[PDB]
Amino acid sequence: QVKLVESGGGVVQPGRSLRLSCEASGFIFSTYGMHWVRQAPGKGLEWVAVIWFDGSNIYYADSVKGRFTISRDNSKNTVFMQMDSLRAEDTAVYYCHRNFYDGSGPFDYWGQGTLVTVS
Amino acid sequence: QVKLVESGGGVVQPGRSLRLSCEASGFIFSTYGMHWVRQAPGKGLEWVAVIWFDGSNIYYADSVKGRFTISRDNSKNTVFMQMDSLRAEDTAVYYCHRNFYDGSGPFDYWGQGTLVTVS
Amino acid sequence: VKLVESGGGVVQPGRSLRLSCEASGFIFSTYGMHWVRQAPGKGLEWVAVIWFDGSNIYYADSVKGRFTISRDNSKNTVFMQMDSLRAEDTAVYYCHRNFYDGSGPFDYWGQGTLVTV
Amino acid sequence: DIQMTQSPSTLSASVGDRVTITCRASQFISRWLAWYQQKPGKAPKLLIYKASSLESGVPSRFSGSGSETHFTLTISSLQPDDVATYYCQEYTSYGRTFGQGTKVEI
Amino acid sequence: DIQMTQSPSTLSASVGDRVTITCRASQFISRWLAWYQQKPGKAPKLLIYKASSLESGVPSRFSGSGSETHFTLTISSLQPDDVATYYCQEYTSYGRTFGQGTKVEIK
Amino acid sequence: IQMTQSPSTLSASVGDRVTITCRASQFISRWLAWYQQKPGKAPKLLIYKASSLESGVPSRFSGSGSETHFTLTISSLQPDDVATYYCQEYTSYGRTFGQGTKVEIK
Amino acid sequence: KKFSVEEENNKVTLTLCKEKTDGTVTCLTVEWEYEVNPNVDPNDQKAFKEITILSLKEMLGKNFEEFVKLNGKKLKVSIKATITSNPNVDNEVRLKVKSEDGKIFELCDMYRCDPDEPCIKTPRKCNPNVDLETIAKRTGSRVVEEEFTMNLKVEK
Repeated sequence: QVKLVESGGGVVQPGRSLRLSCEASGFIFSTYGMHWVRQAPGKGLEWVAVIWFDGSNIYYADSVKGRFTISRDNSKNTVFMQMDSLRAEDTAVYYCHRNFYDGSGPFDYWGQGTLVTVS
Repeated sequence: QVKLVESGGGVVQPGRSLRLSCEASGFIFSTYGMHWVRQAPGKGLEWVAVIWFDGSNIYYADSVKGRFTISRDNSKNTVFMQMDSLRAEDTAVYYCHRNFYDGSGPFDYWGQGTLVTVS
Repeated sequence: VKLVESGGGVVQPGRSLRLSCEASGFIFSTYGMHWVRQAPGKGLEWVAVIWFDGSNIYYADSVKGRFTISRDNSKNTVFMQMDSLRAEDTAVYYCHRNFYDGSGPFDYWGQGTLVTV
Repeated sequence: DIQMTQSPSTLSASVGDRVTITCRASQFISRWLAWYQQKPGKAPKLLIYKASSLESGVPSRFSGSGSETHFTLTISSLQPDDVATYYCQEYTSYGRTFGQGTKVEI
Repeated sequence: DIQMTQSPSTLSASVGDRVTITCRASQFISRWLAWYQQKPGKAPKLLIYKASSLESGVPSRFSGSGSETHFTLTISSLQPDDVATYYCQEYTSYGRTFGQGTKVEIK
Repeated sequence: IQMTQSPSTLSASVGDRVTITCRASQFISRWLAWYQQKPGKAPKLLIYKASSLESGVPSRFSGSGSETHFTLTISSLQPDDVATYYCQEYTSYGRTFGQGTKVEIK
Repeated sequence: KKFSVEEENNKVTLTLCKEKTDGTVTCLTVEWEYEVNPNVDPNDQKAFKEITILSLKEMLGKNFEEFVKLNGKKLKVSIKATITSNPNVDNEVRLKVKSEDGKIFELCDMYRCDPDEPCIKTPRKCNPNVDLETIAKRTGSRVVEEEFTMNLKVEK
């Protein structure tokens, strides 16, 4: 019953903003962060950004710096991402990803993802 | 072979007290701990109490807390539980239980149990 | 990661000999490297240690002062230069590396050459 | 104060496949969850540890499970001798907690 | 950052053939490599963690190997159901990086 | 510095339990390791810190010890366990090997 | 709950001090030393030392009065832990202390240690029913053992 889902996708004209989010349930977002991972239709996986639970530990891939913002929804087990100034290169399916390790062994979850395109 | 053998039980009056014990054999109780698990008729299993080998880590189920006490015989692989102030719904088969996962060689042992009734 | 040796072969007593370790699988910048000898019929003998940049260059006391150890500039290799060789120095030489972290050990023992005096 | 809840206490079933039991935790318990099998005449036997692995002597009819807050058990084919009471158990700390358990009947 | 690469981009094989995929990393990543598997139209799934051990629920014919800067994945006895894209992943710190990926194809 | 080992050469049947020893001249704070060598081949690490088994080595290999005295044990010899074994100290930038021991079958 | 820490020549001092209702003040003092092995990654050794200090502070805080009584022979300290310098992986620490009078104190806990910052105590608890060495195999980690002897004395 542990799930993450994507929303807010669709066609965006160049230069326009878009807001994406990871809605999630079955767990409390209290100990580990969440990642955004994207896949261009013809290419392998690319990492985009991470946000630690209520942390200062925010990191971005070089290709998206200054165009993306990651922020936690303080009221919910939800993570928001905003993107701006989109260009034709930014064509990808975006996925919510959560991953951490403990003595119990690995935890790795993926959503279905959503499609974002430009022009 | 490894055995857990229950002793005591039988018919008692409301209030007062009786002593139950678990006699271990086939191993030395030098590590981890021993548990008591209750099986009331018409109902599922519930945990009652644990004694860790050190004798300091003692925990009780909330339903019996402040009632009963757990102790160990330093000379023997034997664990005692004293029941007191008995009342309706204390009626059950009481089982001696031990559990230690030990990697590739997990242990789980149960005794025959003994019946305690109130009347 | 592989380690190999250069030099070796038969030399006369009292002669100098230069040996070296080569590596291509890593850059020799984070942990030190060692020279180990094995005379035939005998166990392993530690000879020397070298560290990246400035270095702790301790040599085994039993053979001290007859030779020195040094790292080259890039071209990951370690040199050792011996002199006043004696018959007792006949041995197979090995390159050795050793360090630990939370993931567990790295040894990478090499395959060296025979030195005979 | 870890509490457990259960899928319906009675599962009527044919001798056929896909009988399932589920278990939920009130709190994060990682994967430290076990399943037991009981017949009315005797103490229960352990079937599953870490909600993922067989005990020795367990039949190949088996299932893995979920994680953190939700767990499952599945029977690929129901045998007349697999009729039993089944229990969900948690072991994250000192002491243990049991669920109500469920029954599978032909 | 840390660069990740894989040697083959595509492998061709018949059923039952032995298959090997390699992955290389810049700098030093110890034994923190993970391997992922993806089938068309689906989200990727973790196969190997700690550059070695299998995550539970997957067959023993898969195995990881290597350390430090060079890693290997091998499949014994390739099955028709093992056809997938395989990815190399690094997780030494906050955030993650991925390799080029390698396809396994049946002739 | 001056590590020593007392077993010298041992002889045994296949499947026999074998134990070898090592002694430090001084306290070494459990910074000790074991190496295995076969003729014609480079030596390899077997056990580190005298307490933890190297990856890929079968479980029959084990070891333990105090700051001044150590042992290594093979619970049962296989034909592939014939080798020279060495004791090594890890306390500093430099390192030493003790006199090694040898295990042969018949 | 006053604490103080000092360090010199790879030796450290840890102090816990509390005011008494008797109008007097007594502090608990312990000292111990540690080694840094040049062939072992310093990042892991740094974390180990900090973890040792944090775990000892917790024990002293819980059992202060018992330690006041134990003015005497040096206590034996044993730590067993699986410690990594990786923010995506939880570390587990177990601490045992043995008294000259045979009394034994035990703690366990879990930590997250960012390589550049002080270690964070976490809400998660160690699982007492599972051997740590088994855990180390399931999630690959080197098992680290260390022992200290520390001089427990109290203010007079």
